[PDB]
Parts: sequence; C-alpha cells; structure tokens
Amino acid sequence: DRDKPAQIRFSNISAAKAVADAIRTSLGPKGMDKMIQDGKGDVTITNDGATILKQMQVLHPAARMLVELSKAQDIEAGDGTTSVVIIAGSLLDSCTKLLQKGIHPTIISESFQKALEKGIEILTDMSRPVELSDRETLLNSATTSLNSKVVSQYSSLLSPMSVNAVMKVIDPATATSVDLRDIKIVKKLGGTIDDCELVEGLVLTQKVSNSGITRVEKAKIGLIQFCLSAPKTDMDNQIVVSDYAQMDRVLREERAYILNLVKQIKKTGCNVLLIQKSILRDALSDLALHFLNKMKIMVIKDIEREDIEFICKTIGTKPVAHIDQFTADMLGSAELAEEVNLNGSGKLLKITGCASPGKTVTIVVRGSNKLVIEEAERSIHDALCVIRCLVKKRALIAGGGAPEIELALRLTEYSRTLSGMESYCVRAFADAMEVIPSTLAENAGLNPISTVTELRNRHAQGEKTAGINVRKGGISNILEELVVQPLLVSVSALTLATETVRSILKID
Amino acid sequence: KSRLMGLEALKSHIMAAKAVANTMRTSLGPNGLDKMMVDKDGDVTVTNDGATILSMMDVDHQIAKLMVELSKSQDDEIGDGTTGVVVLAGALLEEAEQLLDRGIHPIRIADGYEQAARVAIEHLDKISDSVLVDIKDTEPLIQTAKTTLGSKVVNSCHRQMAEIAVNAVLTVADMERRDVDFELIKVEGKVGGRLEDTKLIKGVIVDKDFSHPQMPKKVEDAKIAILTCPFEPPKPKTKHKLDVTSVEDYKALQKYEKEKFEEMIQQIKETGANLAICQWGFDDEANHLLLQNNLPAVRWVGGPEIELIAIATGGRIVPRFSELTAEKLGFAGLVQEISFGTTKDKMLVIEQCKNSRAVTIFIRGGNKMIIEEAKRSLHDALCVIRNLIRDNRVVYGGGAAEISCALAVSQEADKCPTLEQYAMRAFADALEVIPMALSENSGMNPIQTMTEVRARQVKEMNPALGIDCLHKGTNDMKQQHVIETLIGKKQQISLATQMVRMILKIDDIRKPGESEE
Repeated sequence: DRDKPAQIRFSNISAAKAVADAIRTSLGPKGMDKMIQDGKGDVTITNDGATILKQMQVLHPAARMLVELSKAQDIEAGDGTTSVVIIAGSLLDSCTKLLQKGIHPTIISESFQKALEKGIEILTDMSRPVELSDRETLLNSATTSLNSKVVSQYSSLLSPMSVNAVMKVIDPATATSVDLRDIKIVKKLGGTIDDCELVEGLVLTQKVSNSGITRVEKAKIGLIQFCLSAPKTDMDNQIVVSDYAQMDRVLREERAYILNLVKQIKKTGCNVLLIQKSILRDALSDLALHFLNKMKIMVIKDIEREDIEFICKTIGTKPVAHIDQFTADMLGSAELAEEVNLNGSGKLLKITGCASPGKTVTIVVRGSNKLVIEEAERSIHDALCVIRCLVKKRALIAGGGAPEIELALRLTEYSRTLSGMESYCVRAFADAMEVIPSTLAENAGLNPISTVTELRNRHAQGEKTAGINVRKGGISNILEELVVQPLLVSVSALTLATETVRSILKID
Repeated sequence: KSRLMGLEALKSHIMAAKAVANTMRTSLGPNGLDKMMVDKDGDVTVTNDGATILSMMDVDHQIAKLMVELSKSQDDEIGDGTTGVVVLAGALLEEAEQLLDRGIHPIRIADGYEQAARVAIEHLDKISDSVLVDIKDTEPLIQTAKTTLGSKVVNSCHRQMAEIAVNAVLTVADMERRDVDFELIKVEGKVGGRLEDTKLIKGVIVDKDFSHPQMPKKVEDAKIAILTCPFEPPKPKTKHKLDVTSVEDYKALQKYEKEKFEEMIQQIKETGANLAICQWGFDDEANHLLLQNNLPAVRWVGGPEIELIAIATGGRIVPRFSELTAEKLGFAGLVQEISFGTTKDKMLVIEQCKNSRAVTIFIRGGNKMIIEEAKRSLHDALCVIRNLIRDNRVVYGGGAAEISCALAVSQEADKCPTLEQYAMRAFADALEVIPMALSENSGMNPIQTMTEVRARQVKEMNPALGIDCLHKGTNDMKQQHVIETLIGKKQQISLATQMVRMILKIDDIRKPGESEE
C-alpha cells in the first residue's frame, strides 16, 4: 500500500530530515561551519548550506530536492538559502507526526499551502515597507541588510555601485523585481575594487582587430553567426586533397569566398563585429578576417554565444548569421566602442553609450588581485540580491528568526480558530516556526526553549518588541540593532519546503 | 540492583501507562468495548470498566499498581471517573517525554501541568456549579443516571435504580455534611434476579427466614430479640469438634439440647421479642422447640450483622442471652421473607422506616455479571449521584469540556513567557484524547471529532452539544445528555496531573530491573 510509499516517504522523510539538521548547525553565521571531505578526500569548511547541499551530497531523492530547496532560494532572493533548508525539517518533523497521527498526506499537504497563505500575511503584518522608488532608502536599507550580513567592506563601497547599477536597472518606482538579468557583472584582472565600475554599455571580453580600428565611435555592432571559412570540401579548405595543381585554382576559390562574405560584411556594414568563438563557429577563415579588419572594422572575436544572448538583449545587437542581417538592424549602435587595457592588467571592450534595450548596466569588477576581484563579487551580488529581495518584495522585515517566533503562536491559534481536523495540521504547521530560531538560539548560544518561550511572549506582546539579535543572538529589539531582511528571503523560503513537502507528501 | 535514571526509567515510566491506558481507552465509556479477561484460574471476566480492567490487571511497574489504585479513589469518591483519569495520565508522559525530548527539563514539564491544572478544574467550575436537594436532584440524578447507569450499558427502565440511588445517598451521605458516606448503604443483592427487578429496602434484609412455615411468617413491629446465644454449634474462634461414639452416648445428646433451647426460646419469648435473631442462630433442632414455644425467630446470622440489626433498626443492644430484658430489643417495622419474583433472590426483611440507620439497596440480575453489571452500574451512579446530591454540578462531557478547557490553557500558555506554556500547551493538548479515543470507540474519525466540537467550541464557547458518546447520531453532550458530576470531572484532573507529577519528580529508581510493581 501507500504505506510502502509512506515508508518510502518516511524513508525520504528519514533521509531529508537529518540532512536539514546539518545546515541547522550552520544556520546563521553564529551557526557553525561544517568540515566536508570530498572525492579529493580533503576538508571543506563552509557555513553555507547551499554548497554543503551541493558540494558533498547524497543523490537520495529527498536529498536531491533539498539542493533546489536552497537553489530556488539561491535563485529566488539570491539570499536566505540557509533558512529555506532550516524551514524544511521543521515541518518534515511535523508532517511525519501527522503521518504518525495517520493524517492523510494530501490532507497534510492540503492543509499547508492553504495555511501558508495565512502565515505570510501575519508575516507581512510584522513587516515594514520601505521606499523602493527611493534609491537612498534602499541604499540605506539593503546596506543595513548588508550591515545585517557579513560582507560589508566592499559591499559598503559596492552598495552605491550595487544600488546605482540597480537604480540604473530601476526604471520603476516599484523597482519591479530588479532582475540581475539586465546586469552584466564583468571582472577585469587589473585595477582595484575602487576600479570596479558601473558601465552603461557592455564591457566586452578583450577585443580582436587585425587592421580593424582600435576604437570606433557610434559603433554599429555586428555579429557573425555565419561561417567566414570557405566551405570545407576536404579538411577546412574549399580545395579537395589530391594534387597541387587542381587545388590551387580552388585555392583561388577559398580565397575570394572568404573575402567576399567579409566584403559583404562591411558592404551592408558594421562599425564593430561580435564574433563568437570559431569553435562556437564551424570555422572562421582568418585570411577573411585578416582582410576583414583590413576593411578597417573594429571587431571582437571569440565571445560567448550565451553572453551574445546577453549582448543581444541588453545592448540590442541581435543574432546575425547573414550579411543581410547586417544593416543597422540587428546591429546595436554603440556610442563609444573601445577596450580599456588600463588599471593594471586585463583588456575589455567597453561600450560607452549605446542603442540598447532597457537600461543596459554592466559593472566592471577590478580588484587588487583575482581574489580581491573575487571578494567584491558577492559584495555587489549580496547587495544586488538583498536589493532584488526587497525591490521585488517591498515590505522589509527584521531578521534573527523572530518573525518565526512571532508567527508560530499566532498560526497555532489561527489553526485552532480554523479548527477542523486540519487544525492539528495547521497546529503542527504553525509548530515548525520556532525551530529555526531555536537552533539559531543555540547557534548564537542560548536555551531557545528558555529564550524563544519569552520572545514568543514578547511576540505575543508587541508582536515584535524584541527578537533574537544576531550579535546579542538573544532577546532585544532586532530593529534596534537593525538585523533586517526583505520579506523575499523569508517568503521565498516558505513555499519551497512546504510545496516540496506538499510534493513529497503526495509523492509515493 | 541498578539506579535507573534519565530516559532509562523515563521509559519505564512512559512504558507501563500505555499498555494500561489503551485497553481502558478501548473500553472507555459506553462506546468502550467489552473486554473478556481470563485469569490464570481459567475464568472469563468481561471488562468494559477501566477500574475493573484495573481490578483485573496488575501491570508491572510501581505506577501501574498505583494507577489501578488511582481510579479507586475517584471510583470510591466519584464512582465514574475511573477510566479517564488513567488513560490521560499516560498521555501526559507522551506529551512530557516529547517535551523533555524538546529539551525541557523533567521537573519543568512536570510542574506546568499542575500549574495549568487550575484552569482544567477551574474552567469546569463555570459550567454547572449548581446545587439541588433530593427531590430536585432526582431528575438530574436520573438524567445523570441516564449516563451513569448507562455507563455499564444498563440504564433501561433503571431510573428505578437511579431513583433508589437518589434517596440512598442523601440518607447515608448528607447534603449538609458534605462528607462521603456509603457506609450505611447496605449493599445487598442476589444472582438470578433481574436488571428490571431492583429495590431500595430502607431496613435490613437477612438471608435466613422463619424456622418453620407453621410458625407465622410475620413478626410484628419491633420486639426482635438481638442476641448472641447458641441455638446451633457455637463456632468460636478455636475449638475442636468431638462427636458421640456410643448408643448410650447418643440418647442424652437429644434431651439436653431440647431442654435448654425450650427455656431459651421460652425466655426469649418470655423476654417479649417475637423474632429471635441470634448471632448464633438456630440448628434444625432449635427450630422445632421454637415451634414448641411457638415464637417466630431467625436462624444463623453473621456475627457483626446482629449489630447491623442493632444499628440499622435503632433497637438498643442486648449482646447475649444471659442479659435478656424486654427494654432492649431488636426493632423491625415488618418482618417478612420477601421473594421479588425471582425466588432465587429471597430475603427476610427486618424493616426499618422510622429509625433506619442502614439503608439497603437490593440489586438483582440473572447472572453473576448481571448483578455486578447493575451493581457497578448503580454504584458508580450512586457516587456521582452522591456528588450531585451534595452539590449538583455537571458539565457537558465526552471531550466537549476537554476542548473548551483546551482553549484557555493552551491560549493562556503563550500569555506567559514562562517555559510551562509548552507544558500548558501539552497540558491542554493532552486533554482531547478522550473524545478522540471515544470517537475511536464510537467508531468515527477521532481527529475531526475533537475539532467538530472546537468548531462548536468556537461557536459554542461552551460544552453543550458534543460528538457521539452513544453512537446514536445526535451530536450532543446536552440532548444526548452526557451529564456527570463536575466534581468528578475535576477529580480526574487533580488525580491524573498530580499523580503524574509525583511520578515525574521520580526518575530516581532503585530496582533490580526497570519497572517493578
């Protein structure tokens, strides 16, 4: 019977739940890093559940879901991905209870996304909206969220760079979701984090020109989705391999064709030519390109066809497999096309001004070294995420697991008010909240069962007059030390586990 | 031995209650199922009564001994209330262990239940705190003995039993004394009777009857001879019986026993008592001499029962024949050997009306169970009725109150920053298993069942209606008339929670094994 699935489910339950605890050890920065041996047989030390999910993992199906548990929250808010694992085992406990209570996993499921809709309101009831139209508010808030987080040093510097690059991809007063889509994060090997800079036309890998103009203004950006190499009738060459004599006349053929298509390039014309890799091509004849930049066209060669897809959408240089697809049509018009070799190492074609869809925003990442480059990458991304957290979900809420302490007691009664056989469900549903700050209270160190009992009254009283406050890690107003989070990291965490549980509940 | 502590004995605690409670919760209430339980003696005992199940079991652990004894208090106190006080007491262990598994220290969780046991008995108080007298209560008493008599699944027409329990308890346990008194109730009955045949005989009915039908079958009012005097073999504490071995030894044995009993039956009749009830009653030889002197009189009586005819009849005591005087005699309103329609149940009533110091319920039934059926039926009725006769305080039961009690505390839990809210929650959370287990014995969804009432208790904000305790389809504690003494409703709580507490303060166990009864 579905008992065997329940067993399976229980076994999946058995797998997934102990896994969620391993991150509960890493819950919060007060939560502890976890040393991990890998196939290398070497230690791996992270407080990051998302990697601990990915890095060494069991492919058990319940465990398979839990990476996407965070990986959604990874891609949802970019943040709060520990919590979404820390929310998992809390119901997974309670769900087995109902299963142990004999509650039908549908009814179990059925009771939840139902009651989840409830909780988020009361959760949102706790919340304080900030101004998404105001750059500085968010520049204060996500910063305060960055201040609520570990990465500051560059994030401080990079909050304006984030929020501005965001504010530049903020058209709306709502500030929409602020897709990181329109953002191109580029790194340049030289420079410093001070030399990380927001650029309003795409900073492009390198540049490639033989006789091609070094920097062309008003650049018509070509793209080559067509093969510049003459057709391959033997190896790469329009010749066939037998003797010296017959091939040289069709060596003449390889000549003109590669030039003509190249001639045709500049004849419909471009100031710049996007060129993907020649492996991203069948083949591209350089003697054509030798003549193509000899036609004095600024060009880049060997760029990601996927970054091309980014380039196509952001600066409006559309995919071109044809001379005809060159007019100005699929060609983005780039006001200043130049590569900057400057500030130490690296060279990157930097579009300065363009004819571009949306507001095209690329940020250079320069750093004292590669590692210094590497470190600011989260700094923005962190900021960029808590931004795309809060701009996407307007209402801001404080962190520290308090809203869970706040929401549980209420949903327990809401369960009771809801009543019904599903009350016990929604009760157990409500009963998964404190678990996160519970382990978190240990993660800062405390007795949550002692501490959370009291905030729960505090959160019975002011609903937040206090909360586990990361430095304190204990009862005090978290709005006072400003440990803050957009509702997105919270809300985005809710549906996943529940649904994924709601999934595994129906799942045999 | 071994000191067994931590989860070790905490299991040995939580272990025993579960095996105990479940046969009780499957036997819980009328929907509770009737359990055949056979001894090592090979004897079938069908037990739907947890207390009888408790009387049938002794489960090995010290608490399982005490749980058998736990209900006996409220079984003596309240009658009904035997099964629920135990079955939930183990549920606290379920609650508590998980709570200790939550990391909450055992004495922490130990205390919060009692701490929350206030509202438990306190929320009950608000339902009916009422008080009525005998002729008033008799309607609530039969209405409660709709449930209490029917708790043994015998209430039908047995408002006879209820109404005789109405006037039985007030007699013995006065409404003003508010002290438990069943002592002057004289429990009496015989196999072979009927459920529908049951009597309250305000006087004392003695098994023995008139020594002859030729002698009158009526002794007049009063004039009963209360005596310890031999009319048959005396049977003292210790003497050995030697008989006669000879022909010349046989003859005189008949003459002497004739010569003394005549004078004794004379002197008794000469004393002026027309029923001689002798602590040492009559042989068959004393009967004919009793017929010679022509006096109505009684054969062998139990030793203390001649006192029971001294106390209950108001007759001033003569201990023995040697002291015979007309002043101190046994009393009777009317002396009749009474057959109730089943001659299998046949008693000589020594009838008390004016001064009755022992009221006698006479119960009947076709079998040993059927009397006992009616016995434990009415006796548990008797006690709730006693509780109600002193103060008539009821509630709408079967979990309808358990939910309503579960509201306040579990609510009041979070009102408190204190750790015991979890206990208070689990306290109010442990309450609702009764309608749950009832609905299971009632053969319904137990889980919605509780919440059906809380959906009500949302609407209601009071037990009145409830789920089905009788499986009859009307969801009521009200018009279904699940109505029981609010006293005993509070007796289960204080007994359950505070016993478990005393069980909980002890994880410290020195036994050769884990659970030792």
